[PDB]
Amino acid sequence: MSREEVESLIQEVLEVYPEKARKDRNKHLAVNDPAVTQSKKCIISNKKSQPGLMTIRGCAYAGSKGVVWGPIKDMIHISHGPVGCGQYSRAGRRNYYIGTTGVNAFVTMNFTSDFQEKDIVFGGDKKLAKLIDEVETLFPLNKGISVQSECPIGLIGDDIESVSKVKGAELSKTIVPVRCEGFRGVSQSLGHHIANDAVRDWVLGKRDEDTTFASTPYDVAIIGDYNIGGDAWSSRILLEEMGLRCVAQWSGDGSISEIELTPKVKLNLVHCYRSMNYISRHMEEKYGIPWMEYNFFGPTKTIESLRAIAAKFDESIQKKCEEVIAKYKPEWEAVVAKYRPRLEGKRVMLYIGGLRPRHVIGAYEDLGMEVVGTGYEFAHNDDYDRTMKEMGDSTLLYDDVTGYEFEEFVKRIKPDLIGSGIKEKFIFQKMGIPFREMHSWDYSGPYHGFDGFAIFARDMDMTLNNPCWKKLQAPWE
Amino acid sequence: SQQVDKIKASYPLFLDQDYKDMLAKKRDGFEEKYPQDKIDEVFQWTTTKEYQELNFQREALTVNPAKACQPLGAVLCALGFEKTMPYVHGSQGCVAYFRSYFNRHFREPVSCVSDSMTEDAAVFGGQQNMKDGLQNCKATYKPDMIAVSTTCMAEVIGDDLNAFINNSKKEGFIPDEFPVPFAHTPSFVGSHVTGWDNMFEGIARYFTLKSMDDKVVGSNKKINIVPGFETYLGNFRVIKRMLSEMGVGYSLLSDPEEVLDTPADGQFRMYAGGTTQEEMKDAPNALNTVLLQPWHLEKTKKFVEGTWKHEVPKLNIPMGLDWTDEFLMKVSEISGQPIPASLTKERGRLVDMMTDSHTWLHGKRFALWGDPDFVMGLVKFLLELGCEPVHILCHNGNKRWKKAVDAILAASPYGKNATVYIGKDLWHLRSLVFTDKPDFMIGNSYGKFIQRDTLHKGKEFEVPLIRIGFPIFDRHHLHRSTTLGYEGAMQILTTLVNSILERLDEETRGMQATDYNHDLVR
Amino acid sequence: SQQVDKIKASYPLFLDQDYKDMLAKKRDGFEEKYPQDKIDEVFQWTTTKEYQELNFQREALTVNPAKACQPLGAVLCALGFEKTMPYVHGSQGCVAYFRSYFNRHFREPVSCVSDSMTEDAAVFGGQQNMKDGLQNCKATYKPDMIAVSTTCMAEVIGDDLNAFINNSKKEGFIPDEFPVPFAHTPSFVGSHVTGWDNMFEGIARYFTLKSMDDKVVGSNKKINIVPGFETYLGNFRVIKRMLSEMGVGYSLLSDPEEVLDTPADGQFRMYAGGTTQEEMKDAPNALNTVLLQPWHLEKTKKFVEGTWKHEVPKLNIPMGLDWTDEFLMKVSEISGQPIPASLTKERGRLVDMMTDSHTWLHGKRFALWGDPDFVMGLVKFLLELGCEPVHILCHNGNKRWKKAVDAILAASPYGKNATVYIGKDLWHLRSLVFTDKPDFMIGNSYGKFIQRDTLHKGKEFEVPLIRIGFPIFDRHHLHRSTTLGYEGAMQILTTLVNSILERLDEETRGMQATDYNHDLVR
Ligand code: ICS
Ligand code: CLF
Ligand SMILES: [Fe+3]
Ligand SMILES: [Fe+3]
Repeated sequence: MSREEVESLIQEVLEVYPEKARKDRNKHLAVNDPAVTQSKKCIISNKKSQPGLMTIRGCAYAGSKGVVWGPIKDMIHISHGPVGCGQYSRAGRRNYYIGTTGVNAFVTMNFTSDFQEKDIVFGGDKKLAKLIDEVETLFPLNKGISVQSECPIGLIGDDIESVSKVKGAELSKTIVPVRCEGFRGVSQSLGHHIANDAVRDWVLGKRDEDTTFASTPYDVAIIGDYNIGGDAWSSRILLEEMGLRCVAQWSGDGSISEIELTPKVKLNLVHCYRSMNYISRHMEEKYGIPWMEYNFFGPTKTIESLRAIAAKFDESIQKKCEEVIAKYKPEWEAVVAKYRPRLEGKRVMLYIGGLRPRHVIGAYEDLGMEVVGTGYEFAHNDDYDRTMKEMGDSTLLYDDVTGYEFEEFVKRIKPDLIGSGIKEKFIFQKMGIPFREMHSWDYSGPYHGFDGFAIFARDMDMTLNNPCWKKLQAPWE
Repeated sequence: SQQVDKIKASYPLFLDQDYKDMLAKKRDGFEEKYPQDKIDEVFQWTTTKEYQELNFQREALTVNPAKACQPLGAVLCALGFEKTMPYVHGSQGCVAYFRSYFNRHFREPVSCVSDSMTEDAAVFGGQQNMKDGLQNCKATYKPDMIAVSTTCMAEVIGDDLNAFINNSKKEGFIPDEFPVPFAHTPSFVGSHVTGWDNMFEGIARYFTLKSMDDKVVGSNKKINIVPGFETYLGNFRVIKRMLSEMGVGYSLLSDPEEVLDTPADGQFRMYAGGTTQEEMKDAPNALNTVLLQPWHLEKTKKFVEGTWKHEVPKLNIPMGLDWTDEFLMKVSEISGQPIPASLTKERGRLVDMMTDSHTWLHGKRFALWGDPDFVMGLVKFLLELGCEPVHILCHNGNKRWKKAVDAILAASPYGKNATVYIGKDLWHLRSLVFTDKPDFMIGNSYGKFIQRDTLHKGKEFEVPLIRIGFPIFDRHHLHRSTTLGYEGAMQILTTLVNSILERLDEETRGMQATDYNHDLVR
Repeated sequence: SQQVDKIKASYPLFLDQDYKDMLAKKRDGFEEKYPQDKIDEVFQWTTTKEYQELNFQREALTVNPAKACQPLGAVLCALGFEKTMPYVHGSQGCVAYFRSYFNRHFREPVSCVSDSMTEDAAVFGGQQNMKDGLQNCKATYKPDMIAVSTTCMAEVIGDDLNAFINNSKKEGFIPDEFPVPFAHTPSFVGSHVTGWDNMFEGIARYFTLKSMDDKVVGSNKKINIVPGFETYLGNFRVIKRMLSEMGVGYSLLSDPEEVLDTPADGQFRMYAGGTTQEEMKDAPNALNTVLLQPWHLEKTKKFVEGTWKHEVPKLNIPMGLDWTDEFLMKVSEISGQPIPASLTKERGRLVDMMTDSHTWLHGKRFALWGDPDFVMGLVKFLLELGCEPVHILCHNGNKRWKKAVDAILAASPYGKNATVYIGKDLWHLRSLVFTDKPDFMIGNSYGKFIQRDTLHKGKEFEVPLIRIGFPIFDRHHLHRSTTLGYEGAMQILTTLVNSILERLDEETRGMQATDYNHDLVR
C-alpha cells in the first residue's frame, strides 16, 4: 500500500547507519512488484553480512550438520573440533525419527572430538583415528560415519580426507568428511552445498553397479523434507494414498540405505529447492531422473501439487489422486469453516531463511490472511524470482534483515502476527505482537498436508487471539 | 485424518493405524534396519559392566558433554554491565548459537553482535572487520560500552585484539574515550565459566589497572561481590536481599538479572539495569572483594589480590546451611555489621524444614552433574540432609577441585560410597547409573535422555531426573528459582522431598496391587 | 526375610513371594471375596453414565466431602491474635481432631484447649466446665486473651456462652478485665470458613462495640485488612509486602503467619506475633476495611458496615491479573498513594510469563474444587490463561456464589464448556471426570484417590492431580506457597505449565514407540 510511504519508511531506517553500511543495506530492501520477473534488477542477496549489525544467519557448520547430515539416523556424526559448537546444536532442531537412541539411532546426541590446546598446536588426525576406533567399539550397529569440520579444523593444517579413506578401507565402513567450517560462506546455504557435495561424492555411488533391487514405475524419492515435527510422514501418507512408492526421503527420518537406493526411483519430488537442488540436478544429469517441486502448505497448494504429480504418471494414478482429494475434501473444509472467520483480514510479516516464506503463503491466504511483508535470511536470487510472483503487490521484501531494521519495520507496519526464528521470538512478544516460531513450528505440528493444515489453523488462531495480548498495558496508565 | 473438534499434534497423531502401517512399510521395505532381537541384545549389552569398562577406557571420543565453549560465559558476563554490548570477534554462527542457547534457557531476548568473519578474513586477519563492526554497532545500537570476546577461529589465526581496537580508535572509527574492554577467550581451553572469568578480568583491568594513584582500600565503605557464571536470577536477588537487610554497603559486579527479566508492557528494552562504569572505577576503593564461585573465578582473584591489594577471603559458595553461615559471618566481620534477627529466623526456618523432611531425605542416593562450585555446594547440602551422593560428575573440573570434594566427602559419614569424576561426560554417567543405580539424578535437561534409557531397561530400573542446573529447556520459568542462601536451600529441599514423594506416589498407585501404601498423609 | 544392607519398608517388602502367597491363601480361605471378574464389572459400571445419574440423584448420602466444620475455622481465626489461646467449649475429640488436622497441614505445633465436656455436662450443662477450664488455662498457659468457640454438643445442649463467661468472671474464676471473646460455631451450619467469620465477628464485636463514641473514621490513616480463612503463609506475606512497597498504612487483623512459622532454634514458642489488642481497639479509626475473601466474610461485613461506619469496597479476591489490578487501584484510591514502579514491573513480568507459557496452556481442560473465593479466583485466572475449567465444584457454595461464577464464565469464550456444581462432593467429581474427562484436576490431597481410580481404567483415562488448596497432606512445605497477588499468579502459572510439560514428558518417553516427541526444547 502507498509505495511512496513504504519507500520513505525504508529510507528513514537507512539514515541512522554509517555510509558504507547504508550503501550496502540499501540494495537488500525492496517493494514487491508482481510484474517484475527478474529479482537482480531490484533486490540482491547472498552477500557478506555487514559486521556489528546483529545479524541472524548461521554458519556453514549449521547448514551442513544440523540441517542435511544431522537427521540421518543410523549415521554417527562427529563434530570435529572444540566442544561448544556441537553442544549448541544438539537436539536444537527437531527432526522426527523412529529408532532406539544409543543402539541404531543417534540423531539426538553430540559426538565431538573436544579439541584442546595440544590438538590446536599439534593437529588432530591421530585423535580422529582413535575416535573412529572408539566409535566402532562402543557403537557397533552404526551404518556409517560423518565427520563435520569446525573452524579450527580448516584453520590448522588438518587432513581429514586421508584419515577417512584409510579408516574406511580398514573397517569397510562409510566414513565421509565434510569441510563445513563455519567461516566458509556467508550463511547456512554454503553448508547445504558442501553437504550435498559430500553426499554425491561418498554415498551416492556406493550402489551404482548393484541391480538386485526390484523397480516399480511408481517410484519417487522425497528430497528436502526433514520431518520437522512429522512433516515428511504427513506428506508420505498422502503420496502412498496416491498409489506411489516412496523409496527414500532426504533426510529427515532418513537412512544411508534410502540415500543409496535413491538413484533407482522414477521421479524426484524436491520439497526444499534451496538446500537440495544441487543433488537433484546431479541426479538428473547422471541417472536421468526428472525432479519437480511440490508444495503441501495449505489445501490449495496440496491439491495443485498432487494433481501435478499425477500428471506425470498413468491414468490409474490420476484416478486414485482424484479419490484422495474427494476423501480429504470434507476434513479441510470443516477446518476452514471453523477457523477462517477468526483469522480473516489479519496481516502477517514473516522472516524465515529459505523456501518457507513463499511456501507458507498459500496456507495463510487459505485462512483469509494477508502477508504484508516477507524475507529470507540466506535465500538466493531464484528464491526471490519465485517470491515476487508468489507475493502480493506493493509489499515489503527484505534480505538478511538486521534486528534494528526488522524492529522498525514492524513498528511502522504494525502487523497482526510475525512468523520468525527464536532469536526474534521474545523481542516481538514484549511489544504485544503475537509471534509464531516458523523454524520449530513452536514445538507443535506437523503442518504439511490435510493432516497438518488443521494444526496450522489451530495454532494460528490460538496465537493471534489470546487473553494475554490485551493485558500488556496496566489500567492505571 | 483429523477431527475438527479434536485436532491431534505429532503425539499422538502418529500413533494412528494408517501412520503406523506406513512407518512399518517404510522400515520393512527400504530402511534395511537391523532385526529387533539384535537391537535388544545390543541395548542390554550397553547396560552391563563390560560396556562400562570399555566406555571408561575412552581417550579421544566425547559423547554428550556437560559443558559449553568459552565465549558463552564471556557474553553472559558482558550482559551484566549497564548499556554494554557483547561483541564477539569471529564468525557469526557462534553468536547465533549463543543467542539461541540463552533464549531457550531464559526465554528472554539476548543481544549479541558479530563481525561476520569469513575465509577471506582467515588469510588477511580481521582488523577491517573489527573496525567496521565497532563503527556499525556504535552507530546502530548506541551502547555505552562494547565488550570483546574471541571465537576459536579468531584465536587460531592469532588476532591481536588490543592492536585492532587501538587502530580502530586511532583512525576515527570510534571515539578515543569510548570504553572497549577486550578478553581472549579460546574455546579450546576450559569451559564457559572460564570465559566469564576472562571477560570479568578484562573489564576490571580495563577500568582499574591504569588508575592506581587515587585508590584507598576501604574508602567507600562497600563490599564488592563477584557472582561469576550464574543462570538463576533468584541467586542475585537473594544475595542483594541478605546484604540489604544486614545494612552492609555492597557493590554487585556484573549482574544481568534486570536485563534477563524485563517486563512485557508493549515496548522492547535492549538494555536494563547492570553495573555502572562508576561502580567499576570505584571498585578498588572498597574494604574487600568477595567471590561467590571461587573455583572458576581464579584469574579474577589473582588480579584483585595483585592490583587492588584486597585480601580475598577463602569463602566457599554460599550454598546450604554451614557455608551460608560462614558467608554471613565473614561479611559481618568485614563490614562490622551484626547479623540481624531476620537472618536468624530464616536460618531457624530452614532447620525446621530439615527436621520435618529428614525421614524421607535420609539415605537417598543421588547422581549429580554441573559446574564445579554448584556441584560442590549441592554435595555439601546433600551431606547436610543425610543423603548419599554416589556419582559426582564434573566435566570441567580439575584435580584440585576433585581433592577438595574428596575432603568434603571424607569429612562426613554419608560420603563413603561416593566417587568424584572429572573430565567425564554423560555417557559415562549413563553407564554409572545403569551399573550402580542411584535413586535420583540431579542435573540439567540433557539428563532427560538418560532417564529414558533407564526406563527402556525397566520401570524398576528407571532413574528420575531433578532439573537443577544449566541449561533447562523442557521446563518453563525455572530460571527464576534460587539456589544460594537459606532461601535457595529451602527451595532445593522442597524440590528434593517432593520429588521423592511423587516417585513414591507413582510406585503405589496400582489398584489392589501396590496401593496398600498409597497413604493420604506422608 | 530382610537383608541388613537393603532393608525394605512395607512397600516393597509385601511384594515378596512369601507375602504374596500368604495374602492369596488368606483371601481364598477366609475373606469370601467376590470374584475378580465381578469386581471388574462393578468398577466399569461405576465408570459409566447411568452410574453418574444415580450418583447425582442422591439427596442424603455424602461420600468424600470437601469441607470441614465451623470450629476448625474458629480456631484458625483465634490463632491469629497475639498471645491468644483458642478455647473450644465442648468435647475433647473435636480439639484433638482440629490439632491433628492443622499439624498435618502446616507441620507445626497447634495450641488449642477444650473443657472436655462429658455425659455429666450432657445432662446438666457445661457451666462448671467453662469456669474450671478458663481458670486452668489462664493459670497454666498464661495467655493474654482466650477466644471461645463451641462444638456441636454445646449447641444441641443450648449452653450459652455469655452467661457462663459472665458467671466465671463474677465468681472469681478469672479477672473481670481479662478479655474472653466468644462466638457460636455450630458444625451443622455452613463450613469452616463460616466458623472463621463467626469468630472474627465475635472478637471484633468484643473489642469495638461499647466504645464507638470517640471513634472517628480515618483518624489513624490506615486500612484494615481481613484475610479470612487462609492456609498459605505466602498470602499473608505477599499482602504485607504489596502494601509496604506502596507506602500504605495497614492493619492486618488476625494474621497467624508468625505462630504458624516459628524457627527451630532449641526452644518452643507457644505464641509468636499476631494481631495486638490495641490494633483491634483502634480498628474503627481506620479509613476503610477491605475483605480479602468476601464470599465467606458476610456477618463481618455487616458488623463493619453497621458499627464502624466503614464503606467496605466491593472487591474480589486479589487473584490473577485483573483482580489484583482492581485491588491495587482500590487501595490507591482509598489511601491516596500512587502505585509504585515495582508493582508495575512485577505485573509486566507476570504478563511476560503468560505470553511465554500461552502456547502450552491454550485449551487445557481443568476440574477444580475448593473454598468459594479460592475457586472463583482460580476460575478467573484459568479464563485469563486461555484454559477451560470444565468442572467447577464447591461443596460449601451457595446459589448467589453460583450465579456470580456463572456470570464470570459468561464473559469469556473459554467458559462455554464450564458448568458449576454446589453441594456436590468428590464422588460426584469422580463421576464427572470419568464421564467427561478433563486434562487435569486442581484440588487438595483428597483428589489423589480419584487419580488412582482413573489409572485403574487405563493410562489413557488417567487424570493427574495438581495440589492447590487445603488440606495438602502428601507433600511437604507446600503451605509456604503464595496463591494471592502477581507472585501467587506466577507461582500458579509455573505449577500449571510445568505439570502439563511433565505429563507430556511421561507420555512421550517410550523408546521407539512415542519418544519421537521427546523433545529437549519445549
Ligand atoms: S532446510 Fe533450511 S532456517 Fe529449507 S536451513 Fe533452516 S527445516 Fe529454515 S526456512 Mo531453520 S531453507 Fe528447512 C530451514 Fe528452510 S533449519 Fe529449517 S526452519 S525449509
Ligand atoms: S562459526 Fe560455526 S558455530 Fe561458530 S566455532 Fe565456527 S563452525 Fe562453530 Fe563451536 S567451538 Fe565455540 S561455538 Fe564457536 S567458539 Fe569455537
Ligand atoms: Fe520471557
Ligand atoms: Fe514445621
